[PDB]
Amino acid sequence: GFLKGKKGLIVGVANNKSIAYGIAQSCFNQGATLAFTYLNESLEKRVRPIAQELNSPYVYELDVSKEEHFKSLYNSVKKDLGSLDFIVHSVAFAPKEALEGSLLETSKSAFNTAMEISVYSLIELTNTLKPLLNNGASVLTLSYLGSTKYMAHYNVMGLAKAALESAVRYLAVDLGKHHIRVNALSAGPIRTLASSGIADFRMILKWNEINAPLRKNVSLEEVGNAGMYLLSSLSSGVSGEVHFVDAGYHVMGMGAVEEKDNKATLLWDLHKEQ
Amino acid sequence: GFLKGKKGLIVGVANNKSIAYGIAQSCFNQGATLAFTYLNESLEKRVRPIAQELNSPYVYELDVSKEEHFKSLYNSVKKDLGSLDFIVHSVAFAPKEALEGSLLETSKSAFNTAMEISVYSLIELTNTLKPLLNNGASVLTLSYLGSTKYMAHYNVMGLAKAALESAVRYLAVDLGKHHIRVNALSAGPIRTLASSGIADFRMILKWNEINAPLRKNVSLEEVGNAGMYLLSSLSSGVSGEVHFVDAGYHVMGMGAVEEKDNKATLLWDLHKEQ
Amino acid sequence: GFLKGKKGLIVGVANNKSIAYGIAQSCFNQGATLAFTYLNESLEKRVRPIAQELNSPYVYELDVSKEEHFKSLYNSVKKDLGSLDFIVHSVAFAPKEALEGSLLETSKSAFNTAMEISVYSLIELTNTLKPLLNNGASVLTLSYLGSTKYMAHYNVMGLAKAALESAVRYLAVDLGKHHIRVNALSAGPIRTLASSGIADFRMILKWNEINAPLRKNVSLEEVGNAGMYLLSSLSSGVSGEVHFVDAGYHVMGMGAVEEKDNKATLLWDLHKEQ
Amino acid sequence: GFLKGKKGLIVGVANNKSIAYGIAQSCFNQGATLAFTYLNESLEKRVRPIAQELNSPYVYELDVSKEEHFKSLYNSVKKDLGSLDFIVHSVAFAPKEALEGSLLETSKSAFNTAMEISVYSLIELTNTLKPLLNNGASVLTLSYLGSTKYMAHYNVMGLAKAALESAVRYLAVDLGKHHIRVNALSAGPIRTLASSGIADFRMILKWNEINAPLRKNVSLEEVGNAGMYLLSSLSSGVSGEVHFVDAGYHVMGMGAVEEKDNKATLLWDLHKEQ
Ligand SMILES: NC(=O)c1ccc[n+]([C@@H]2O[C@H](COP(=O)([O-])OP(=O)(O)OC[C@@H]3O[C@@H](n4cnc5c(N)ncnc54)[C@H](O)[C@@H]3O)[C@@H](O)[C@H]2O)c1
Ligand SMILES: NC(=O)c1ccc[n+]([C@@H]2O[C@H](COP(=O)([O-])OP(=O)(O)OC[C@H]3O[C@@H](n4cnc5c(N)ncnc54)[C@H](O)[C@@H]3O)[C@@H](O)[C@H]2O)c1
Ligand SMILES: NC(=O)c1ccc[n+]([C@@H]2O[C@H](COP(=O)([O-])OP(=O)(O)OC[C@H]3O[C@@H](n4cnc5c(N)ncnc54)[C@H](O)[C@@H]3O)[C@@H](O)[C@H]2O)c1
Ligand SMILES: NC(=O)c1ccc[n+]([C@@H]2O[C@H](COP(=O)([O-])OP(=O)(O)OC[C@H]3O[C@@H](n4cnc5c(N)ncnc54)[C@H](O)[C@@H]3O)[C@@H](O)[C@H]2O)c1
Ligand SMILES: Oc1cc(Cl)ccc1Oc1ccc(Cl)cc1
Ligand SMILES: Oc1cc(Cl)ccc1Oc1ccc(Cl)cc1
Ligand SMILES: Oc1cc(Cl)ccc1Oc1ccc(Cl)cc1
Ligand SMILES: Oc1cc(Cl)ccc1Oc1ccc(Cl)cc1
Repeated sequence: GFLKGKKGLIVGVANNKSIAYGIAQSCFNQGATLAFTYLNESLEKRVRPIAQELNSPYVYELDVSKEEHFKSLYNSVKKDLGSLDFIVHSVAFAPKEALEGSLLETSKSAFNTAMEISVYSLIELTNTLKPLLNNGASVLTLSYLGSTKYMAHYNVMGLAKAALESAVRYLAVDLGKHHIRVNALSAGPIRTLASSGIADFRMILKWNEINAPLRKNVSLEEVGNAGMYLLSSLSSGVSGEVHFVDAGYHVMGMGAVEEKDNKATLLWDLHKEQ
Repeated sequence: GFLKGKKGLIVGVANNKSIAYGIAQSCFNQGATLAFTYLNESLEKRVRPIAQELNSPYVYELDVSKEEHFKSLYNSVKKDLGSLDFIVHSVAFAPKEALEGSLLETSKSAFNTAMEISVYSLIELTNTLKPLLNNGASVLTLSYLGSTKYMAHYNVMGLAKAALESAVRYLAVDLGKHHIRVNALSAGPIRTLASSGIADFRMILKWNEINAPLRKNVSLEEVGNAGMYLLSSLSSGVSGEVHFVDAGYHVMGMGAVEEKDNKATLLWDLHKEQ
Repeated sequence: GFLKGKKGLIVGVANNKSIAYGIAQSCFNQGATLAFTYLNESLEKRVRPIAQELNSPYVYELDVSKEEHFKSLYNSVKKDLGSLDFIVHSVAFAPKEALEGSLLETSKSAFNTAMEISVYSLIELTNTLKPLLNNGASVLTLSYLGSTKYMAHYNVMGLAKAALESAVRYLAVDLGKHHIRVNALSAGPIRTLASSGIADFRMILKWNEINAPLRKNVSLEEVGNAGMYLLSSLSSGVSGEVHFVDAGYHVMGMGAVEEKDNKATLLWDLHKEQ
Repeated sequence: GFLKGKKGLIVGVANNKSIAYGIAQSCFNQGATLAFTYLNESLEKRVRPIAQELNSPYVYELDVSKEEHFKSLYNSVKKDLGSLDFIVHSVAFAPKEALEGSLLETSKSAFNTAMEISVYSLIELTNTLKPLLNNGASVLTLSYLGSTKYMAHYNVMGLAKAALESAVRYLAVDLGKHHIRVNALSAGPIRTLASSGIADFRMILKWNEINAPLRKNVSLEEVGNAGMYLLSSLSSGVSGEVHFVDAGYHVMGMGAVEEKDNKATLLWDLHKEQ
C-alpha cells in the first residue's frame, strides 16, 4: 500500500462513525501502522476495540486541554513507535449554545474553548511531536466550508475553522523546511457523534445532498480515502492546501436548478420539500 | 465632488437602467466631465438624451467587435477631451442559447463571442486609450459571482467573467507602473436590458433578495456609488480588486435561515415559496 | 458630506498615525460626529487632543479585556450620542514573541490573547452596542493579507485575522436583518505604533512598495478614505466584504518584474537590493 | 490498483516529460487501460512509443482546433474501448508573443487562440465523449496559479486558466447529475516542452524552488500521482476542485525568509541570488 511501513498518530476517534476512523480505516488498508488517542475513559471504550480492529495496540489518552497529556504522548509514541510519518488531527469543540443563535451572543468563554480545542490543539500537537516526525511526514486536520462562507449557525466554529486553515498555511511554512507537509481536508456535512449534536443538521445534510453537484452526501469512505491520500506520498507535492471532499458543494453560488429547465425550478422546491 | 475636474469615458449605457448609467449618474453628481459611447443607432436613441441629462455633448459610436471604431474613439476623445482620468467598461454579450441549458452545449462560435465582447474588449479599450490616460487614472469593469461560483445557467458568461477578473489583475500590474488603477465591480443581480433577457432571472433575483445578508436586492444607485468610489481618488490605494456590491450575498455558504430558529427553517421555504 | 449627521464610535486610536485616526479624519471631513475610546490613560494623552482636533468631546475608556468597560461604554454613548451610525474596530494585540519565530512556538496564553483582543472584541463591541445602532449602520474592522496568505512571522495574528474576516461574514448575516452592515478593510503594510513594534517591518514594507502594482506603499489617507467609504451610505450595498487597500499587492502571485523584460529581472533585485 | 479495469483517454502527451505522461504513467501503475491522442504526426513519433510502453495500442490523432477530429475520436474510442472512465485534458496553447510583454499588447487572434485551444477544447472534448462516459467517470484538466494571481508574463494564458477553472465548476454541475466528476490540477512550474518555450522560465522555476514551503520544485511523479488520485475512485467525493500540487507555493503571501531570522532575510537574497 501507499502507507506501507508508515507510522501515524490518529487523534479524534470517538466511534466507528468518526471522520478520524474513516481516515484511519483507509490508511490501514494501505499498510499504515497506527496509534490512537482518546479524550477520556468513556471514549476509550470505543477507541480500543476500533484500534484492535485496525491491528493497533497503541492507544493513548489525550485531552487537548491538558498540556501534561502532550508530555506523556510524546514519551508514549517515542517509546512504542519511535517516530511518526503522519498525524491526523480530527478534533473540535464548542459549547452547545455557541452553535445555535447568533455569533453575537457568543460568550468569551465559549469563544476561547472553541479556539483552544479546535485550533491551538493543532499547534501544540504538532510542536510537541515535531522531534518525532520523519522527513516527508504529513499533518492533516479537518475543516468545513463555514470557515470561508456562512453556514447555518456554525457561528464560532466558523471563526475557529478559518483560523485553523490559516494555521495550516503557517504550519506548512514552518515545517516545510523539514520536508514535512500540513493540509486541511474540508469535508462536506456527515453524520457523526459531533454532528448529531448539532441543531437541524438533518436539514444542512439534506441541503447539501440536493444542491451538491454530485447530488449526494459524501461517504465516510470518501472522506477517509481523501485523507489517506493527503497523508501518503501520493501527495508529497501538496501542502498548505484546503482540500474539498464535499461532493463538489463548495462550487455552488446558489441553489441548484440545473436538471429542470422548463422555467428552471430550485431542486430544493422539487425534492426535500414541496 | 470627488471627481471634480476628472474626465471619464462611459462604455455600456443602453438605457436609464444600465449599470453604466448608475455609475455615470453617481460620477456626475461628483463633478465628473463625462463622455459616452453606444453600440448602434438604436441604442444611441437612449444614450444621447442620457448624455445631455448628464451635461455631456460627447457621444461616440463604439461596437467593440469593430476595431476601426477604437481608432475613431481614440481620435474623438483626444480631440474633445484631450485626456481621460477614468474608464468604465460595462459591456458583455453571449448568444441567448448559451445562457440556457448547460455549458456542455455551448458552440465554439458562442464561446468566442462571449470571450471577445465580454473580455478582450477591455484589453483593446484600455490599450487603445492608454496614451490618453492621465496618472491616477482608474479603469473599472463589471463582473458577477458566476465567475468563481456556479450560478444557474450562467454557463459561458461564467468563464468570461472569470477571465475578465484575471484580466483585471494582469492589467493592474501592466498599468500600475504608470500609476493607473484597474478594478472590477462584482454587482449583485439587478434588472437591466441584458438581465431582462435572461431566463428565470426573476428567480435568481428573488433568491438573492431572500438569502442575501441585507435581505434585499441592490439598487442601481448603490452599484453606481460603489463604481464612482472605485473610479475616484477615494480609492487611490485600491487596484486589482473585485469589489462586491451584492447586499453581501457572496458570503452565503448556503440558503439563509438565521431569522427563524425554532427548528431553523430556510427563509426561502417561508418567503417567495410556500 | 457623506457622513453628515451620522454618528460613529472610533475604537483603536493610539496616535495621529493610527489607522483608526486616518479613518476618523476622513469620516470627519465628511461631516460625521465622532466619539473615541482609549485603552488607558497613557493613550488618552494622545486620544483627547486628537478628538478635540476632530471637534469631539466624547472620549471614553475602553480596554476590550475588561467587560465592565463595555457596560460603561454603552451607557456613555447612549447618554452623549443616543445612537450610532457606524463603528470602527481598529484593535489587535499579541505578545511580541508570538510575532517572531514560528507559529509552532506560540504558547496557549499568547494564542488566547491574540484571539480575544483581536477577534472576540469585535463580537462583544458589536453585541454591546447593537441596541444603539440605527438602521443602515456600518461596522468596520481591519485585517491583513496574513489571514489567507503566509506573511513573514505574522504567525498567530494571521490566525486571528482569518477568524476576524470569518466573524465579519457571520456578523453581517446576524446584523444584516436589521439593515446593518459589517465589513473588513484589509490595509497594506503601513507605519503605525503597532507596526513599528514588529520585526523587520521596514522589509515587509519595502517588499510591498516594490512588488505592489502601484509601486508604492498605501498612505494613511488612502486607508482612511477606503474606511470612510465602507462606513458611509456610498457602500450601502456592500457587506461581509474584505476590502483591499494595499496598492493592489494582493494580486501578486510572485515578485514583480514587469518593467524590465530584457531577460526579465525581479524588481527586487534591481531596487532596494543590488 | 485504484484504476484496475478503468478506461481513460489521455489528451496532451508530447514526450516523456509531458504532465499528461506523468499522469498516464501513474494511472498505468494503477491498472488503468489507456488510450492516447497526438496533435500531429511529429508528436505521434513520441506518443506511440510512449503508448506502447504503457501497454497501449490505442493512439488517435486529435488537434482540438479541428472539430472533425472529435467525430473520429468518438467513433475510435467507442469502437476500441466502448466506454471511458476518465479523461485527461492536458492541453494549452498561445502564440509565443502573447506570453511575453504585457497583456495590453495581446492581439484579438492570440486571445481567441489561447481561449479556444486551452479552454473551449475541454468543453468540446467532454461534450463529444459524454455518451461514452460511465458513471463515476472523472474529468481532469491542468491549471496554474496564474489564473487567480499574477505570474510573470503569463498574460493571456492567465485569463484562459481562470476561464478553465470556472469551466471546471460549471462542467462539474452539468455532469455531476450523471455522477461524473470534473476537477483541475494546478501544478507548480515544471520543465516540459511547453515550459521550455517560455521566457525566463528557469527564473520562475528557481523562484518557486526557494519560496515554496517544501523548498523544491514538484516532480513529474508528484503531479502524476495527484492526477491519478483525482481520476480514481479514491476521490469520488471530490469535484469542481482546483487541486494544488506546487510544493505548497500557493500559500505564500510574499517571498520566504523563515529559515533565517537574525534580521530575517529573504531566502532569495541568500540563495540563487547574491
Ligand atoms: N509546465 C508547467 O510548469 C505547467 C504548470 C501548470 C500547468 N501546466 C499545464 O499543463 C498542460 C500541458 O502540460 P505540459 O506543460 O506538459 O505541456 P506539454 O508540452 O508537455 O504538452 C501539452 C501540449 O498540448 C498539446 N497541444 C497544443 N495545441 C494542441 C492542439 N491544438 N490540439 C491538441 N493538442 C495540442 C501539445 O501537443 C502538447 O502536448 C497545459 O494545460 C499547461 O498549461 C504546465
Ligand atoms: N461531521 C461533519 O459533517 C464534519 C464536517 C466538517 C468538519 N468536521 C470536522 O471533523 C472533526 C470531527 O470529526 P467528526 O465529525 O467525526 O466528529 P467526532 O465526534 O467523531 O470527532 C470529534 C472528536 O473530537 C474529540 N474531542 C472533543 N474535545 C476534545 C478534547 N478536549 N480533547 C481531545 N479530543 C476532543 C472528541 O473526543 C471526538 O473524538 C472536527 O474537527 C470537525 O469540525 C466534521
Ligand atoms: N444586471 C446584473 O444583475 C449584472 C450583474 C453582474 C454583472 N453585470 C454586468 O454588467 C454589465 C452590463 O450591465 P447591465 O446589466 O446594465 O446590462 P445592459 O444591457 O444595461 O448593458 C450592457 C451593454 O453592453 C453593450 N454591448 C453589447 N455588445 C456590445 C458590443 N459588441 N459593442 C459595444 N457594446 C456592446 C450593450 O449595448 C449594453 O449597452 C455586463 O458586463 C454584465 O456582465 C450585470
Ligand atoms: N499597521 C499596518 O501596516 C496594518 C496593516 C494591516 C492591518 N492593520 C490593523 O490595523 C489595526 C490597528 O491599526 P494600526 O496598525 O494603526 O495600529 P495602532 O497601533 O494605531 O492601533 C492599535 C490599537 O489597538 C489598541 N488596543 C490594544 N489592546 C487593546 C485592548 N486590550 N483594549 C482596547 N484597545 C486595545 C491600542 O490601544 C491601539 O489604539 C489592527 O487591527 C491591525 O491589525 C495594520
Ligand atoms: O465542524 C463541523 C461541521 C459540520 Cl457540517 C458538522 C460537524 C462538525 O464538527 C463539530 C465538532 C464539535 C462541535 Cl462542538 C461542533 C461541530
Ligand atoms: O453578467 C450578468 C449577470 C447577471 Cl446576474 C445579470 C445580467 C448580466 O449581464 C449579461 C450581459 C450580456 C448577456 Cl448576453 C448576458 C448577461
Ligand atoms: O495586523 C498588522 C499587519 C501589519 Cl502588516 C502591521 C501591523 C499590524 O497590526 C498589529 C497590531 C498588534 C500587534 Cl501585537 C501586531 C500587529
Ligand atoms: O500553463 C503553464 C504554466 C507554466 Cl508555469 C509553465 C507552462 C505552462 O503551459 C503552457 C502551454 C502552452 C503555452 Cl503557449 C504556454 C504555456
